[PDB]
Amino acid sequence: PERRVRSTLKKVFGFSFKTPLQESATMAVVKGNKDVFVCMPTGAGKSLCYQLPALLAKGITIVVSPLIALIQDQVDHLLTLKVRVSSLNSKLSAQERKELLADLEREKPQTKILYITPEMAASSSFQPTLNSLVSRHLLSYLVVDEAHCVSQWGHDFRPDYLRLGALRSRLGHAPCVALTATATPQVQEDVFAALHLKKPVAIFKTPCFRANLFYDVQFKELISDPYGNLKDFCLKALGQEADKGLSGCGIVYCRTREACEQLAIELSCRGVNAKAYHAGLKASERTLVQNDWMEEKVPVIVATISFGMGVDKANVRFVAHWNIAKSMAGYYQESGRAGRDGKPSWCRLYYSRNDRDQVSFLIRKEVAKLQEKRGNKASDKATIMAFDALVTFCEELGCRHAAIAKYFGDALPACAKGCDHCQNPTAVRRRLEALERSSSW
Amino acid sequence: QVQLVENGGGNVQAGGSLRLSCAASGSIFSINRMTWYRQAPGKEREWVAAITSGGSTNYADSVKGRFTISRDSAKGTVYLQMNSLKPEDTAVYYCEAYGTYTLAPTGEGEYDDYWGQGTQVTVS
Ligand SMILES: [Zn+2]
Repeated sequence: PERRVRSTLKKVFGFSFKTPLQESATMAVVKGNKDVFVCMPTGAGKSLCYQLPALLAKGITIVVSPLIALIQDQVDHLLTLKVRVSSLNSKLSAQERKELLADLEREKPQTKILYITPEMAASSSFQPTLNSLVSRHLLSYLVVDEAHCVSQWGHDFRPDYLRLGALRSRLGHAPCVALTATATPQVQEDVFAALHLKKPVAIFKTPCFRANLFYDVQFKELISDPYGNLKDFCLKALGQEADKGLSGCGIVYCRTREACEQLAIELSCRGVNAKAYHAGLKASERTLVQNDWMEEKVPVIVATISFGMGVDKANVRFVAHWNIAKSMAGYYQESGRAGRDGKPSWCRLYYSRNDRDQVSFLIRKEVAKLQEKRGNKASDKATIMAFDALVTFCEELGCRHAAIAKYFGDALPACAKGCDHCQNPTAVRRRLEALERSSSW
Repeated sequence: QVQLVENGGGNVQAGGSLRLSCAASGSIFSINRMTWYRQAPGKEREWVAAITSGGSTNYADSVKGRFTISRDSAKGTVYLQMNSLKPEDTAVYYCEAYGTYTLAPTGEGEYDDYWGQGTQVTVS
């Protein structure tokens, strides 16, 4: 029952689950009645969802993955837990290889979990093994990690993955589990179709929505004192405990370096200490400023794309975007650095049609430079498509969280006075209608 | 689970009209293809008309321009307007919810095809 999962969880891996979803996903794999899809975040609970069932399975669990780094790092950890896990890769000595292939062909093999590349899984040099495994009914699950690699609307398309559809079909008896971290509903629809996944596909997608975060859009065209507006915003978000004075830290994002330097200074002078972060600075300078912000010598940082959340923070109570980001995902990713501690936080986008256009041009320029180097890809469509969705995020009226959830493919979220539009629908209508007056400035 | 239920069926005279709706219960996010099928007793199921996610509509050549299907996106309900009926059109009418992506905010959801109960429709 549930009983089995608890014991195998503690006895081996030494744990309860990180998410009640992670639990219910794993459980549904284990019952093995249905193919299953998992789109969780970079939180490696995805791994556990297929691994734990595999050990309960009284049969062999194949596990496709696209490159070796990914495999090795996991199979090592699986070994550390005293688990009969095996890799079959083209970076393997002839003798190692032939020893495993032999293992698989045995009545009652050593191997419980086989990590294969799509290359090996395709190669005729493995097919008979495959068939004989099937024939002895010794295959208990087929797993497809980084499933997004099957979709051209994905960020990491690998033709090899396309072959996997046929494979699933061949391995009829066995359920299939697909997993990824980042899947637009287009990707997920590609997955279900490309990997010929049997209905009913059971789905375990972690929603992108987060209660404690408050999204809003402002229009730089409808603001007399921009710098002042930012001060007020930073101030309201910080100093949530006024007897202490200033509590928490926050981020300001720019496209350009001059913007960053200039904006740090303007904020600092208005009484809100901020330091700049851009690739323009020397490496030493950057690593110092990061510490200052991390130790809360400086409550605010003003940064370009080069942040990369190398070391992210719990008490980030505001992320303000001075220019629109390249993608809805890029804004979600960036803004998502806010409120990791679960305490109320503020995410603000400062939209401009002037900005929209300059970035649209820069996207077009850096796409044309790849088309002449390479050619016409369905990914070039996606680059612009990804950006159009975020222009639409700004320019349309509606729950800011539900606009996000549409793009990522989540249920309509429980906002609860959790964004500008949900809080005051009339002031948003005003601000939009206002952008039409000031359309010609 | 998911429920697909039809209504709007009944008895009419030749050259009459009816409007049919199949109501989709459950945490629906999308339905790849909602399809209208009719079952004359003692004969083969007939494909009638169908609407894709994003409102693209196609109809059988036997019911072209007489029948017309629509989605009240807000309602989450699809309608088959049947005007200029004939005794041929006398059948049971039901829907196929092909590629029915359901999902709650817990992350827990499914993807399956559902078939409706179906409403009796007689044309004198
Ligand atoms: Zn909202």
